[PDB]
Amino acid sequence: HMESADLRALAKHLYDSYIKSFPLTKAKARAILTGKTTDKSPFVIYDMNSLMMGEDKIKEVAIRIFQGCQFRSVEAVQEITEYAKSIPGFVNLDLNDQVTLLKYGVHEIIYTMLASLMNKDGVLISEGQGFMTREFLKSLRKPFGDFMEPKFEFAVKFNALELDDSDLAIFIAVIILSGDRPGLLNVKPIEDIQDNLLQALELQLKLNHPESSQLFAKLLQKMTDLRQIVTEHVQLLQVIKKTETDMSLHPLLQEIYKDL
Amino acid sequence: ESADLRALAKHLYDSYIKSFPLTKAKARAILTGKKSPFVIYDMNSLMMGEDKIKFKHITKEVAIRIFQGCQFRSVEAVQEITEYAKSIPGFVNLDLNDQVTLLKYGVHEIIYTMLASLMNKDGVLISEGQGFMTREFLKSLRKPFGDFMEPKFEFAVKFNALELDDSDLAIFIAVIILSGDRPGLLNVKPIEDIQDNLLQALELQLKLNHPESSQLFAKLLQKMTDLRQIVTEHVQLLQVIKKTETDMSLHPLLQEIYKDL
Ligand SMILES: O=C(O)c1ccc(-c2nn(C(=O)c3c(Cl)cccc3C(F)(F)F)c3ccc(Cl)cc23)c(OCc2ncccn2)c1
Ligand SMILES: O=C(O)c1ccc(-c2nn(C(=O)c3c(Cl)cccc3C(F)(F)F)c3ccc(Cl)cc23)c(OCc2ncccn2)c1
Repeated sequence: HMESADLRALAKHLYDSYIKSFPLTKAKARAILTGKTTDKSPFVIYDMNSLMMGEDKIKEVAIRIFQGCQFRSVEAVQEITEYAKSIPGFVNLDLNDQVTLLKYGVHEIIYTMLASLMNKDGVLISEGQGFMTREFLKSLRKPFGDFMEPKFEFAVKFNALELDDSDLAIFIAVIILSGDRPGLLNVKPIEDIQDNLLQALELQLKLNHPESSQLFAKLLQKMTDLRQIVTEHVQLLQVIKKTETDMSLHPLLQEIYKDL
Repeated sequence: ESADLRALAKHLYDSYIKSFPLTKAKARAILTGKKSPFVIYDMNSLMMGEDKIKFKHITKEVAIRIFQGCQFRSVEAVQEITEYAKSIPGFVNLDLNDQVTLLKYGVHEIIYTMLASLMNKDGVLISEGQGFMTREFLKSLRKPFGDFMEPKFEFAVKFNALELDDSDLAIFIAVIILSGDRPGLLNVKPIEDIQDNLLQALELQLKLNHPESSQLFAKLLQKMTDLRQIVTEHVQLLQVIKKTETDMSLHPLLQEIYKDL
C-alpha cells in the first residue's frame, strides 16, 4: 500500500513520459476527428481513386495498405519500448524478462492505442493527416478485408469508456508489467511493480471519473477483450502468410510473433 | 452502502452453500489430510473403486469412460449453477432469454473455477469428496485424453495460489454470471447494473477477508482472462476429439442430454 501522494506522483510521471513517447495522443486525435477546426482537417480515403489522390496530397492495393499498417506497427513497437523504459523498476528487471514483457505486451498496447485513433467510421493515419474509412478497409479483397474490421469492433467498445491520455498512460504500464507472461524468470519483482501501478490506476480513475462507477473493474475486464483479439490476429496473419508471398514482416515484428 | 454490500455478500454465501454439494472448505480438509477417500492412481484401482464405491459417472475403453465421467459431472454442475443463479438479487427479473443466454455462456467459466476448489497439484476429488483421482493417472491417459485432463490442473494450481475461500467465491461466481458482453443479450443495462453491485461487494469482501493481500481484487479480475482463454482452448479440444474418435457413441438420448458440453 503506497501513500496517496506517492500514487499521484507516479501518475504524473507516467503521463509525462507517455506524452514524450507517443507523438499522436488521444487528445490530438479527438480534436482532429471531432473537427470544428479548419487547420487540422484530414484528407479522407474512402475508395481507390481517393487513395491514389491521397498519396499525392499526403503492387496490389490491399497489400499496400497492409504494408502501411505493419510499418506503423513497427514504429509503435519502438515507441512502446521507449515508454516501457520510463516505467519505474522496469529497466532494473532481469534482461530476459524485459524482452518477454515487451514481446507479449506490445500487441495488446497497439490495439489499445489504436482505439484512440478510431471512431465508428474510420481511423486516423499518417500522423493525423489522413483518415481511412472503415467501410473501405472492410471491403478489401481475400483475407485483408476481414483482417481490418475486428480492430474497429474493439475500439468502439473500448472508446465507450471515455478514457483520456492520463488514464491510458497508467493502463498501458499495467499491461506491460504482467507477471503471467509465459517464460518469466522472476515473477515477484514484476508483480510488485504492477501492484503499485494498479494502485495508481485505481486512484487515478476515481479522481478523474468520480461518477463512473467501477470503471477500474471494467477497464481490467477489457484486458480480456485485448487478450482474445491478439490471439485472433496472430491466427489471421498465419493464414495470410501461407497464402501471400508478396510480403515479408519487419524483423522486429518478425521475432515478436515467434513465441505466440 | 457498506452494510448493504455485506448483506449481499452474506446472502450469496448462504445460497452458495445450499446449491453446491462439496464446498471448498470441506474439499481442502480432505485434500490436505486433515475417513480417507478411495484413491484412483492406476487401472486396477479404478476397477476396484467402481466395484466398491460405484461412481455414477464412470459407468468401452477406460480413457473414454473417464472423459465421459467428466462430462456427466459437468451436466450436474450446470443444474447446480443454474439454481444458484436464481438466488442472485435481480437475476430472475431479467428477460428470460437473457437469463438463458447468461447461463449458456457462463457455465463453462464457472465449472473451471469451481473445479479448482476440488484440485491440488496431485489430483482431484470426485463423488462429493469420496474419491480422489491422481493427476498422474489422468495425465497418462492415451491419445488426446491425457492432454485434455492436464490443462485443468495447470489452471487450478495457479488459481488456487490466490487462496480464495467460499465467501469470496460466491461473489466471484455471481460476477461471472452477470457478464453484459455475452453474445445475443437483449437488455444489457440491467445485467451491468447488477454486475456493478456485485463487483462493489466483491471488492469490499476481499479487502475485509484478505486485508494483507494487496490488490487481490485486480488479480482476481485478471484471472477472468485466463478463464476466457482456457474455455476457448477447451472448445478446440472437444472438436478434435469428436472428429477423431469413432468409439464414442452413447445412446442417442444420452447424446441429447450432453449436447452443449
Ligand atoms: O498509428 C498507430 O499507432 C497504428 C497502430 C497500428 C496500426 C494497425 N496495425 N494493424 C495490424 O494489422 C497490426 C497490428 Cl494492430 C499490430 C501488429 C502488427 C500488425 C500488422 F503487421 F499486421 F500490420 C492494423 C490493422 C488495421 C488497421 Cl485499420 C490499423 C492497423 C495502425 O494502422 C493505421 C493504418 N490504417 C490503414 C492504413 C495505414 N495505416 C496505426
Ligand atoms: O465436481 C465438480 O464440480 C466437477 C466439475 C468439473 C469436472 C470436470 N470437468 N471437466 C471438463 O472437461 C469440463 C469442464 Cl472443466 C467445463 C465444462 C465442461 C467440461 C466437460 F464437459 F468437457 F467435461 C474436467 C476435465 C478434467 C478433470 Cl480432472 C475434471 C473435469 C469434474 O470432474 C471431476 C472428475 N475428474 C476426473 C474424472 C472424473 N471426474 C468435477
